[PDB]
Amino acid sequence: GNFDLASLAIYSFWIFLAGLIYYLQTENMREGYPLENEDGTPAANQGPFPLPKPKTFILPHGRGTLTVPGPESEDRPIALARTAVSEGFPHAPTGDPMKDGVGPASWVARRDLPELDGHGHNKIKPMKAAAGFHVSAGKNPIGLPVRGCDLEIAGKVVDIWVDIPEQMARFLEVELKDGSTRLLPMQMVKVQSNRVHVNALSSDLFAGIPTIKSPTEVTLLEEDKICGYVAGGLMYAAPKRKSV
Amino acid sequence: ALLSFERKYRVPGGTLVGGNLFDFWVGPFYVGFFGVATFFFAALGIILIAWSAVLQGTWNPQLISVYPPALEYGLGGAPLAKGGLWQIITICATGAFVSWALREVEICRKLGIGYHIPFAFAFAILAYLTLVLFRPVMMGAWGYAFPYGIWTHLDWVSNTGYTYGNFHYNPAHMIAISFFFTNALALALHGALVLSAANPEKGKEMRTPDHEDTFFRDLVGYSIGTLGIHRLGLLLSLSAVFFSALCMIITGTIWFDQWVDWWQWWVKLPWWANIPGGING
Amino acid sequence: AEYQNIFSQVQVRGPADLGMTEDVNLANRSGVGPFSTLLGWFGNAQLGPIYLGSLGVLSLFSGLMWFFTIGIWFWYQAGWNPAVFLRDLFFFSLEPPAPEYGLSFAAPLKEGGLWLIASFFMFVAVWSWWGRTYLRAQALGMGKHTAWAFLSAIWLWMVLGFIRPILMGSWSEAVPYGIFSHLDWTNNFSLVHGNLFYNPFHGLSIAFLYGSALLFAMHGATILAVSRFGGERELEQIADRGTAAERAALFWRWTMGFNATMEGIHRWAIWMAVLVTLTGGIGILLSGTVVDNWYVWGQNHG
Ligand code: BCL
Ligand code: BCL
Ligand code: BCL
Ligand SMILES: CC[C@H]1c2cc3[nH]c4c(c3C)C(=O)[C@H](C(=O)OC)c4c3nc(cc4[nH]c(cc(n2)[C@@H]1C)c(C(C)=O)c4C)[C@@H](C)[C@@H]3CCC(=O)OC/C=C(\C)CCC[C@H](C)CCC[C@H](C)CCCC(C)C
Ligand SMILES: CC[C@H]1c2cc3[nH]c4c(c3C)C(=O)[C@H](C(=O)OC)c4c3nc(cc4[nH]c(cc(n2)[C@@H]1C)c(C(C)=O)c4C)[C@@H](C)[C@@H]3CCC(=O)OC/C=C(\C)CCC[C@H](C)CCC[C@H](C)CCCC(C)C
Ligand SMILES: CCCCCCCCCCCCCCCC(=O)OC[C@H](COP(=O)(O)OCC[N+](C)(C)C)OC(=O)CCCC[C@H](Br)[C@@H](Br)CCCCCCCCCCC
Ligand SMILES: CCCCCCCCCCCC[N+](C)(C)[O-]
Ligand SMILES: CCCCCCCCCCCC[N+](C)(C)[O-]
Repeated sequence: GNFDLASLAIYSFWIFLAGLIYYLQTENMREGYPLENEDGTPAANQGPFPLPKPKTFILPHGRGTLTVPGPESEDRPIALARTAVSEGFPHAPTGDPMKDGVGPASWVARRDLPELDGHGHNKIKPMKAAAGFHVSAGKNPIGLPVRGCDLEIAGKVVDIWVDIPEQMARFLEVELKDGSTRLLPMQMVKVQSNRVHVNALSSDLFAGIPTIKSPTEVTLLEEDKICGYVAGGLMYAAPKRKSV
Repeated sequence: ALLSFERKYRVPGGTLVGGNLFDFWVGPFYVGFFGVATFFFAALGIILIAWSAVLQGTWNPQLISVYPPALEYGLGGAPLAKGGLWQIITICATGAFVSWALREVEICRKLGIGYHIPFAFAFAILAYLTLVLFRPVMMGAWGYAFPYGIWTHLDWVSNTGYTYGNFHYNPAHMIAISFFFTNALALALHGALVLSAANPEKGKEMRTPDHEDTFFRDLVGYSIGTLGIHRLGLLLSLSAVFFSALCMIITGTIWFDQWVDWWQWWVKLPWWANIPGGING
Repeated sequence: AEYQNIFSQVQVRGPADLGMTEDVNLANRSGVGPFSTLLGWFGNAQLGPIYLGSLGVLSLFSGLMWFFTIGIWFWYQAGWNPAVFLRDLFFFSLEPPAPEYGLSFAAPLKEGGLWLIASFFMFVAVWSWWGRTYLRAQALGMGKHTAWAFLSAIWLWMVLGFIRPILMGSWSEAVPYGIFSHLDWTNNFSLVHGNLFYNPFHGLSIAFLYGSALLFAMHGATILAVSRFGGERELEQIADRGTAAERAALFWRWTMGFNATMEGIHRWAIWMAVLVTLTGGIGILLSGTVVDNWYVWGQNHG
């Protein structure tokens, strides 16, 4: 230092970068904190960063607001139990982890409404109800039989559910043997020339994919259950996954 | 302690080695077999560095430096005091980084996510390995790798560059620079865009990704979209490192003269080589 | 092989999206351009529409004149011969006035005047484009983060081309318009200032430039890794956290012991990037105005 301008500037920069990191870390604590013990009570050691002052997001289309930080709560039962007498070990599913939605089958209790676009219309629609939408490039999946990782057919593709504002494919709607349908995340299927293959699930697990309560829209809560369930099969359908 | 939403995801399984033997956390950190491997390699690494400090006669971290074996050693081993420590520390480094990548894979499996992170990370490891392993192997000596020291490695960068004139003239290096600057451009833009939608003018409602496409279309006539932009950032930054690896793997090996002179191939193409005027005639 | 979601498998198309209106003057938007199935494998297929008010027309025009002015000089350097123009393209240079002319505008066209003209046009192109980034945000009710972020890049450029030359007392300190010639300028700048590696601001700039690649690799990889739960729909994940946002936090928490939020990762992002050119521009500004030699300075200040 310090009767030199470059020295004053670099010293000042470090002070600023320390404040910036502090600010950035506290901004990143608007969700998930305070830290909890494994029983859900507040942990003793919160760290040296305090919770920031809340901010409020005004949500569009009369959906209200979100104020964070606020009271954290799962708003759903978690079918898991301890496997050790001390902290830091896994928690074993107490039933079927795919049905109970724990582990990599986990879902969050998002709003039970669909995501809306800029004009207040449902963001995701079956292509059949999406005026003017059509497949523009690539193999069209509609009509292909759907194969699970047990190398067995679980059903047939009956539509693509599309993101209207982003003009992209988000799910395949798949008809099962009983005539009902399910949604499969597009990120979890492989469209092949003569089939759609689903590595994550064996055929017998398709029935258990969480259903949507109205056939022409999907809610944020429903997306989370479907995507959770399908992801969970990488781990939990592993015994039925023939080598490939 | 756990995040408010964490418990449901801390289930058994996903490990690559050891079954349940290491399927546990220490505070926030997942361990696993590769957690134990990472600790072992890092720890042995840091202790060897600390010991190299002793042999150097300093404990200052702006001064501590571990140099590789001198070029006379070729690709054999060197005494600990004189390059040996560097060689074992490089093995520990490699073991730590790869162990860290594989631990990341175990974490992905437990969480049911894609493997894109450890895959991205593997480009950094490869860049490191180019400089300390592939390039030295291909040039015939460990002496060509960089020393491990905060400033001494910067000297290596400068001395290595000026060995080939102004290193700017490395064409793979120009591409790499371009991806780095473009990646930083995409990062500013992406952060600013999402925050501008999440944080609108005072009193107004959060904007929508439709607002994010509109902003960019109004502005430059194109929007890559929200899946697009994350694909882009991943491509830009991985491409930056790939070309970095490339620009060095070729320097000292296929090209070793002054980089400016490489551009003569274009200038001397026969259809214009002899046409007078210009800078080169 | 698991689908990795780097390229799309099926593209869908619908009616051209003409975008949100909010307060935007619609008279100034074009119609949509063509759709590119090629782009569509990676991002959106739709090209256009673009907004072109008077500030846009000014900025493009000015930007084109800047490109006209350098181009005319190049063609002249090439003796008007397209063979030579292509041959020597990277060697041509539009160079600023000599030291003798200081900060005056009195230099001949072939020897400074054209460089000033070009720099004039560029200055108008950039600043009005800056204003455009603010004004387009405003019309859609959005925050001004983009214009603030763009301002950090403008900073480094302003320092290199305008502020530092002015403080040094001559235009000859500014950067020439040329591919090779500007690389040479950069090298020479470091040599003559005692090696920029000893400039702490230059080091910081590198930390942020590398860190930007680190960060966007982390982030883009993370979002793609959780795209099977709708991860890229970040605004709604901000408004209503989903299992995408929770798995992404927890990947990082379990790996390195701390994590971000869906909004907050964008604050780390905007800052990591912007600090590239903030610190970078400080480093350059101080060079030759206050520190002639960074090695020397380094020996007396740490
Ligand atoms: C006088 C010097 C020469 C020159 C000589 C060289 C030389 C020599 C090299 C470069 C390299 C590069 N140069 Mg050059 N270069 C010059 C001018 C420039 C300019 C400029 C504006 O002028 C720029 C922007 C660049 C840009 C670059 C990049 C393209 C590339 C560096 C990134 C990289 O390799 O990442 C790759 C990333 C890594 C290697 C990081 C690896 C990280 C590992 C895996 C993780 C470590 C974990 C750590 C130990 C953990 C710590 C503990 C925790 C933090 C708790 N050069 C001048 C002309 N340049 C380098 C390159 O391409 O290398 C391959 C290189 O070797
Ligand atoms: C990539 C091309 C060249 C090179 C060229 C340059 C140039 C040029 C510069 C640096 C700079 C840095 N480099 Mg180097 N560097 C190289 C390879 C490496 C490797 C490696 C294991 O391969 C490491 C760990 C580093 C580490 C570093 C940091 C000391 C410093 C800031 C970087 C940064 O923020 O990056 C981005 C990463 C982050 C923001 C994440 C945090 C990373 C932290 C800071 C790493 C701490 C490293 C620690 C001190 C090393 C010891 C590990 C311990 C024993 C556990 N470099 C290769 C040889 N590097 C700058 C500097 O200021 O040097 C003095 C600088 O100007
Ligand atoms: C031999 C060369 C010297 C050296 C000399 C210099 C000089 C001189 C400078 C740098 C600077 C930088 N160097 Mg160095 N550098 C060296 C060695 C290195 C090494 C290395 C591995 O060895 C690395 C990684 C770097 C890296 C860096 C960067 C961190 C930094 C530039 C950031 C940036 O985004 O700029 C790019 C961003 C811009 C230039 C902003 C531009 C914004 C404007 C508004 C865009 C206008 C566009 C116009 C309209 C045309 C667009 C047309 C479109 C198609 C529409 N240097 C050696 C020591 N370096 C810069 C800096 O900040 O230093 C402190 C700088 O000035
Ligand atoms: C490929 C694109 C870019 C990228 C991506 C990237 N890096 C990553 C990842 C990804 C995707 C991770 O997932 C991983 C991570 O956890 O990040 C938080 C990581 C990572 N990138 C890191 C650093 C880093 N990345 C860099 C670069 C890049 N990373 C690219 C630009 C750089 C530089 C210099 O540019 C650095 C310094 C770490 C924060 C983290 C990896 C952490 C890790 O491997 O931990 C295990 C090892 C240890 C805890 C210590 C090892 C100790 C050694 C045995 C001794 C030290 C030897 C070393 C060679 C000495 C170096 C001295 C220096 C002065 C030269
Ligand atoms: C913060 C650090 C980084 C950063 C950030 C950043 N840059 C930015 C921004 C931000 C936040 C913007 O908002 C702004 C932007 O618009 O991005 C899309 C910008 C920008 N960064 C740019 C470039 C850029 N940034 C760089 C660097 C960086 N930018 C840093 C790494 C670099 C380098 C050198 O690394 C470059 C080259 C521009 C793309 C854009 C600013 C545009 C601008 O100022 O334009 C003025 C010039 C013109 C308008 C000329 C237009 C010429 C066209 C090609 C003509 C097209 C018309 C057609 C050919 C003819 C039609 C008529 C016919 C009859 C002739
Ligand atoms: C970031 C800026 C980069 C440099 C700045 C310039 C970038 C934009 C360049 C602008 C070029 C536009 C060309 C002229 C515009 C034009 O006339 O388009 C016409 C046509 C037809 O419509 P009309 O003429 O019929 O509309 C007339 C109005 N009405 C119908 C109301 C009467 O419309 C179009 O084709 C618009 C399509 C423009 C697409 C532009 Br060129 C996109 Br593809 C450029 C993409 C470049 C990406 C930007 C680089 C950004 C880099 C960092 C991250 C962004
Ligand atoms: C580039 C440097 C980034 C390092 C940021 C350091 C943040 C450490 C955060 C630790 C806090 C974790 N905790 C206890 C709040 O959960
Ligand atoms: C691949 C990177 C380093 C490989 C090093 C190969 C040689 C082993 C180092 C041991 C040197 C010490 N000693 C006494 C055994 O020679």
